[PDB]
Amino acid sequence: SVLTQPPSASGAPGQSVTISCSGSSSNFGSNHVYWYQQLSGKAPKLLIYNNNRRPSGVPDRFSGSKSGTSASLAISGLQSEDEADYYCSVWDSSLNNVLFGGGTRLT
Amino acid sequence: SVLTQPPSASGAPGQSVTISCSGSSSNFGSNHVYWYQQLSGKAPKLLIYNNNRRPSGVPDRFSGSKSGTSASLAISGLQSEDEADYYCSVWDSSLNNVLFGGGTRLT
Amino acid sequence: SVLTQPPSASGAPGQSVTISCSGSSSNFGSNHVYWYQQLSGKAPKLLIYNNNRRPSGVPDRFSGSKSGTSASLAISGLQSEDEADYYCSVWDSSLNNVLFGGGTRLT
Amino acid sequence: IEGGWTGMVDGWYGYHHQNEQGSGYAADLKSTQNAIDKITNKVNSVIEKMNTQFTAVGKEFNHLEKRIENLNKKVDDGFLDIWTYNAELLVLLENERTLDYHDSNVKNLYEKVRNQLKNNAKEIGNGCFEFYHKCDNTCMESVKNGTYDYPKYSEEAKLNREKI
Amino acid sequence: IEGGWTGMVDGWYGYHHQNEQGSGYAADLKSTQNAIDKITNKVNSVIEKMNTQFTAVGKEFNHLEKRIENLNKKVDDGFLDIWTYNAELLVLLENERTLDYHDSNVKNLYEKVRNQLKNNAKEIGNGCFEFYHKCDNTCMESVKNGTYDYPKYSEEAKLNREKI
Amino acid sequence: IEGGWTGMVDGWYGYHHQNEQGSGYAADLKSTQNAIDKITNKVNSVIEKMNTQFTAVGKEFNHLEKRIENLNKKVDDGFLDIWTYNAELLVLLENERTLDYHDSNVKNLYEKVRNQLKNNAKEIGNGCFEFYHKCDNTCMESVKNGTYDYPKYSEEAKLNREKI
Amino acid sequence: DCNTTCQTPEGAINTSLPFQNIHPITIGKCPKYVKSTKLRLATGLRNVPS
Amino acid sequence: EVQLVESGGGLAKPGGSLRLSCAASGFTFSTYAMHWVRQAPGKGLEWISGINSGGGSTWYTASVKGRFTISRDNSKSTLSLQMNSLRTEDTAVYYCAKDGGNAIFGLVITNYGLDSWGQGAVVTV
Amino acid sequence: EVQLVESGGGLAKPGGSLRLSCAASGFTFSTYAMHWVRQAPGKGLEWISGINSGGGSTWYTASVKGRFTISRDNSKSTLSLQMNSLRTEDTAVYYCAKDGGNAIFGLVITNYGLDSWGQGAVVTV
Amino acid sequence: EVQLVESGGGLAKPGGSLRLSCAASGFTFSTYAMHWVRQAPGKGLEWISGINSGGGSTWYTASVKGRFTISRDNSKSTLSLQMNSLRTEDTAVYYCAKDGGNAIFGLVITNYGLDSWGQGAVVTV
Amino acid sequence: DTLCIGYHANNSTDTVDTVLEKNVTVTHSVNLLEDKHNGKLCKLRGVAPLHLGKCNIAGWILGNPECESLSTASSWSYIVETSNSDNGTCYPGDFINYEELREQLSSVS
Ligand SMILES: *[C@@H]1O[C@H](CO)[C@@H](O[C@@H]2O[C@H](CO)[C@@H](O)[C@H](O)[C@H]2NC(C)=O)[C@H](O)[C@H]1NC(C)=O
Ligand SMILES: *[C@@H]1O[C@H](CO)[C@@H](O)[C@H](O)[C@H]1NC(C)=O
Ligand SMILES: *[C@@H]1O[C@H](CO)[C@@H](O)[C@H](O)[C@H]1NC(C)=O
Ligand SMILES: *[C@@H]1O[C@H](CO)[C@@H](O)[C@H](O)[C@H]1NC(C)=O
Ligand SMILES: *[C@@H]1O[C@H](CO)[C@@H](O)[C@H](O)[C@H]1NC(C)=O
Ligand SMILES: *[C@@H]1O[C@H](CO)[C@@H](O)[C@H](O)[C@H]1NC(C)=O
Ligand SMILES: *[C@@H]1O[C@H](CO)[C@@H](O)[C@H](O)[C@H]1NC(C)=O
Ligand SMILES: *[C@@H]1O[C@H](CO)[C@@H](O)[C@H](O)[C@H]1NC(C)=O
Repeated sequence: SVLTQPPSASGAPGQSVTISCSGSSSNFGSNHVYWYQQLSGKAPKLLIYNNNRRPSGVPDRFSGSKSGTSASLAISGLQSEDEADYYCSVWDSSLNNVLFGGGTRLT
Repeated sequence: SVLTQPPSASGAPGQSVTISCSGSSSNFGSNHVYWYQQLSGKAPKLLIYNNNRRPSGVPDRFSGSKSGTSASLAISGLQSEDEADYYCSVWDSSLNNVLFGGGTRLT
Repeated sequence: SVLTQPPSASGAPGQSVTISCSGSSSNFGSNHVYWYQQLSGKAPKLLIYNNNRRPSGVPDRFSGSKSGTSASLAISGLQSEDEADYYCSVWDSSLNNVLFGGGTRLT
Repeated sequence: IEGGWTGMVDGWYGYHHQNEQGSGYAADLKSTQNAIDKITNKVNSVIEKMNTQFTAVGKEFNHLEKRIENLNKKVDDGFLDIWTYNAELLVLLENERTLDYHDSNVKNLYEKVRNQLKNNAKEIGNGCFEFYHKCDNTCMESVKNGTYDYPKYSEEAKLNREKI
Repeated sequence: IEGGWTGMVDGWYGYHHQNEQGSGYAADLKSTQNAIDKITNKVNSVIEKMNTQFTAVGKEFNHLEKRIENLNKKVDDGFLDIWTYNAELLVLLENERTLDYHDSNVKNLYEKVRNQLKNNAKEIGNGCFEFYHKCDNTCMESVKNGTYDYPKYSEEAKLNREKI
Repeated sequence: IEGGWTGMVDGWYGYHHQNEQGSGYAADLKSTQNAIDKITNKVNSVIEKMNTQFTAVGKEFNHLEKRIENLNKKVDDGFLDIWTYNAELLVLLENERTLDYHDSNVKNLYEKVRNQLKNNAKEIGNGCFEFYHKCDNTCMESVKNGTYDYPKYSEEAKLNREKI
Repeated sequence: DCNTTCQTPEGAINTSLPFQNIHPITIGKCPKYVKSTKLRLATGLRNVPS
Repeated sequence: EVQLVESGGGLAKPGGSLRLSCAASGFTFSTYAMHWVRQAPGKGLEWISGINSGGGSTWYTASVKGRFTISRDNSKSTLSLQMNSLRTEDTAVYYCAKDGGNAIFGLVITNYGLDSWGQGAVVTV
Repeated sequence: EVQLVESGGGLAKPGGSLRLSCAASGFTFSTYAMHWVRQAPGKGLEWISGINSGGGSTWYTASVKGRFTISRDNSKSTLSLQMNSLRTEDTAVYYCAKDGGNAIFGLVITNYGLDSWGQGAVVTV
Repeated sequence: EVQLVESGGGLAKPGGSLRLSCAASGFTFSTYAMHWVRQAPGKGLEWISGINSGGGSTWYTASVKGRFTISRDNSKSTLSLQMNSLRTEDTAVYYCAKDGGNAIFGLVITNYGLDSWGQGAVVTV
Repeated sequence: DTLCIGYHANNSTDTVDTVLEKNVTVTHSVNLLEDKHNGKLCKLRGVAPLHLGKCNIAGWILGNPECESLSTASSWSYIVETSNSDNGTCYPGDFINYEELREQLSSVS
């Protein structure tokens, strides 16, 4: 299985942006998904946990959902500091591996 | 085991007649008994089911009972059409066979 | 394991006397104890049963108790007939044997 | 004993035989009869033990006597809650016990067969048995009935097993 | 383990030994003691959990107050039905569980013996064991206590078994 | 399976492996997940089935109406006794069944492993297995997953076993 | 014109089952009222496809 | 109303072989056991043989063991009775009948007996 | 009141053999265990040996193992104690006694102890 | 706040061997699984390998099987990743991270994912 | 010569609930809950119940003129009224101990 993401995303400040994650139906539906945020030259930090929750220190403006085989990450109140890379992570039991996407650039 | 029946039975029209069936105590008591009626040159039809009941289409005048090792079939409202042969059927597990009587003639 | 008892006991008539029985902590605590009375040249008779009770025919003046690893037998209303030998009996599972004491003389 | 059988409609538990004389399914009379009797007795005990009396649930009251009406409502609600909780727990426990009993019956039949043979049938692991010695309809009937004779076919089974 | 034993009156579970030094029955101390303790605890738990309070069941009422009398009768009938149903179900379940527990204890003792020997005793199928090697009173006591040593008599058992 | 394991904190049931490539503990995913789901469903069923309604327990009465107060006290005491007895019995039965279910799961896992190998591992009697043939990490993973191939290592196991 | 043992206001109930969820108000030797909507005892085997 | 069709009668020399065919309609043939019962001309009935609803259980009497064979096909809902080593005593009228089924929790328990009979096929030797 | 009869005493030379017999009446001999306890002349008691109610369990002390044998017959309600390789230390008074039984759900659990004693048989070497 | 220290980076010639060390503090190292994840310079993330909380379960991808070895010590709360047969593709930044634990009746169920990351060690070939 | 041990199965889709799992398919199930009613008021104890849809117990026993057409029964098991029981006491007033009289008249031998 492979994970596909849009090459980049754009959005004016103060608006909302959406990032889509897709994968094989066999493993994506059964398992869960995670959305990670990585800054420029900084250690990535987890954003989306258990497809519905977020870790401590994550602002409530971020939201996540999973419908069918497609996961959606919504960002509201876009700021200058919010400009960072975003990654989608799933688990596959057929290959028993953690699969990460190619990354998305927000601007 | 063997089954014994009276060679024949007699009765005036409109009266009631009784037919007796006997067998070995080992198998007759544990299992059930059946009374069948066969016409002259016709296919036999079941009359007594589960020692207490009768199939559909059997008039309520017929009755059956089983006391000890002896089964009794009672016929009331005797008619001309009721003149037919009657057979007693049991099951034996020691020989694993269905045992039928010699037949009774009603007149 | 071994059982130790005082060599003899003394007491004025009408008073109360105490007899002590001791043994190994491993077996004495888990199992029960028995106190027996034997006359001069007579068959011994059981006095203390289940550490709290007494058989029929034993006067209520006798009492028994078991604290820690020490058993105590108390005799009240001492009489001339009460002058007899007393024995302590325990059971050991490590050696699987019934252990008796050296006997106590009351006077 | 992984998948079920749709070819057996004369008994909850039974065997499937196949030899040069044919093939088919045959329910075990004794075990099925005992299971049916026990299940019927369980159902009859559950239904019958509900003792019923000629009662009149529901009492009308005046507006002034609202306290008695509230007491009656509380009693009715308590009875309803007790009955619902007890019935739900009883149903769950009975279903679990019945499923466990059926599994135990299947395991007991398998163990009985294996104890009866103990060398004569190679085990495949799916509950089936492969007879080393030649078995006819009489042999299958003897095995199912429980009167199988070990030394009668032990020599043949050993001879067939030592071939490989 | 088909028929019961009338010669053992010192324990629910036990063994029967017979060798050149005599014969008899001997109850297993540990298993019987554990079973007795568990059954006693079950009985004490069943009896003790019935919390009782100083109450006065039965209230007299006037002819005019027939509604309150009917309410009291309904409450009493509901309590009686609930108690009867619960007690019957509890008794049936406890009896079934106790019988299953006794059967499980017997099976566990048999499995423990077989696991302890595993080659030394030929199995007859009725729960009995036939020792290939010569066994004395000490061997029987060691087997019953659970401290049987496999390699001490394994060679003798193998030598006796290979004779046939 | 005598003493517990403190080195496994990722599953109620699991295995311990040790070979030339290392050592450690690994919980079985399928069995642990099924047990967790069943226990969670049991807890949810026990908690949820308690149907609750908006009620007001406790009614005040005048001094003259002492009969109604006594009736209310009797009803409350009966409800309290029924609830206490039922809750105690339910808790005891559920705890016993859960312990028996855990023991059955452990026994089933052991039986599954033994059925999968049946010749390849010498049994020590404490629940451990000693592989006659050389086993690597892949072999351990195959055994734990349940996809172990008998004929692949049967020859090696037989050769190693016949050495002694 | 009929004869029955239990008479619920919605309609007559002629049965022998111990539980009913039609209406709490009942007259006669009626089954106990239960708030649940599904009470089934599993008597057969666990049905699985094959 | 169930329907039973019987065929295969005729004249066969002693020591030969014969085949009887029974077809059923109006009911599920795979959920009810079957029986073949003979009747001598001018004499009483005589149960001969039977087969279970799911097959796998063939019941024969002492006088027919090793001589008669029963084979049923549920897909075609057909029953075949093969007779070998025929004798003069075999001359009789044979009937193919279904068995009684007790409905116990959706299960059909076979009860030894005959509910509906066929028509009758005459076999003469 | 239970009754116990003891017999078999006398004088035996060192290195010989002796037999003691105990008979019981007034109670079921097959439901209560038995004990033989010796007492030295002028000294204290000393438990010697015992046998279970249902037999099959003989308990001996370290000083009597391989020397004393116990055999009970429930049909005759008799107990036999056989002593071999007698020594001068064996001179004592022996007592045959019954054990205590705890009634637990109709079961008689043996409790290590003596309820009723016998009479005493003197053995001198 | 958990603390992770990563060490062992540097320059290694192709075909050589390398060792990476990860130390954890602020949490029980024996109750949480660990993962090593690499990131190419200027590219996306790439999960490499992982080990269970109690050890005994090492997970590797198809590109690292037979090449990387994981060894954890709970007493020292240390993790060692040994790389053999290095290639030019191995040049990347590696991160040592802990896993997520679901609390189910006091049991920590491992969930595939990373909660807190380390710092990053650069390996160049 | 192959022998296998199995268990009965069919096309039944009945669902039962267990304490360990839910919606498990079984071959057969027995219903203990009655959700079907005849929808008609039958007779209890073989005695015809009294129908007073157009009147009321107060209007019946007091002989209300609108209840003259109602027939008098020798015995009944229970009393049935309806929502449109507007014909009770035509003359306004208070019926003291009305509830007790209503209760006592439910069943008369
Ligand atoms: C019996 O009940 C009926 C219906 O309730 C009463 O009918 C009244 O009819 C008049 C005109 O026909 C309406 O204005 C009233 O509104 C009706 N009553 C009601 C309650 O709606 C009838 O009067 C009643 N008879 C007696 C004697 O009480
Ligand atoms: C079949 O079993 C029954 C009892 O289970 C027995 O009476 C009968 O003799 C057996 N039949 C044969 C042929 O062994
Ligand atoms: C009998 O078993 C107990 C514990 O079960 C043990 O302490 C004792 O040593 C054993 N006796 C012998 C002779 O092995
Ligand atoms: C592990 O088991 C699963 C199902 O239990 C199976 O799909 C998978 O192929 C197995 N893996 C291996 C390597 O056999
Ligand atoms: C009422 O139910 C009983 C069984 O409880 C049944 O025998 C009877 O026929 C039923 N009556 C009607 C009218 O359905
Ligand atoms: C199973 O098939 C039979 C065939 O007639 C049908 O009557 C029955 O309704 C089916 N079962 C279910 C649960 O639909
Ligand atoms: C079981 O089926 C019912 C039917 O609607 C459904 O509401 C319920 O969620 C199901 N439960 C599970 C655990 O699937
Ligand atoms: C009630 O009706 C049923 C069926 O019509 C009848 O069997 C019964 O005898 C009747 N009861 C009385 C008391 O007439």
